[PDB]
Amino acid sequence: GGLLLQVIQERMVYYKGDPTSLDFLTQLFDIVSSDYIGMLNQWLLEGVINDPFDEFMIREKRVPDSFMEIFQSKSEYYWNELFLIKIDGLLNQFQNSTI
Amino acid sequence: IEPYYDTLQTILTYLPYTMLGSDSKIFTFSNNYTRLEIPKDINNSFSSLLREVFEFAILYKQLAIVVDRYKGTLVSAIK
Repeated sequence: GGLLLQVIQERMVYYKGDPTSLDFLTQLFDIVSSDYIGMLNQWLLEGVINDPFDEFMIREKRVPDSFMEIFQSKSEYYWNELFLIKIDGLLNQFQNSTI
Repeated sequence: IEPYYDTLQTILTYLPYTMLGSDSKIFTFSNNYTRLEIPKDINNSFSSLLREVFEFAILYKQLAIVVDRYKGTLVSAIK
């Protein structure tokens, strides 16, 4: 899934001094990451998660139908528990509690 | 002079393949590409001349080995 960015970044350490190889790897990383930037931009600009592949780090989860009436009354737990951060897919930039 | 002088244009046929650091029917590398054996049927003069020409082949082979070995292994940017 989102592990590709980690592989490219790990791969890019060895070719950090090679101009052509670094240019190609940087171009590939830039184009590949564009979807992730789209998800992040929509999340921070409109507060909407769009792509249903569960790729994005901010995991909004659906309430089960069996508990719909319960969660509607106690909206605090809906808005505090059913939004999570998927730690596996985070880059080192976001590996900070305050961010 | 042909009747009175015996030695193996045939050299130039197989020389390009040796110059590019590759094995040849009449020239064979050995000992991890550190020495090159000049065959029999190459009299003194031609062998002495080739010993100068083959300096490029062995040196280039060593450089190619280094380049292929350390292509993406070294971490330091300078190297």
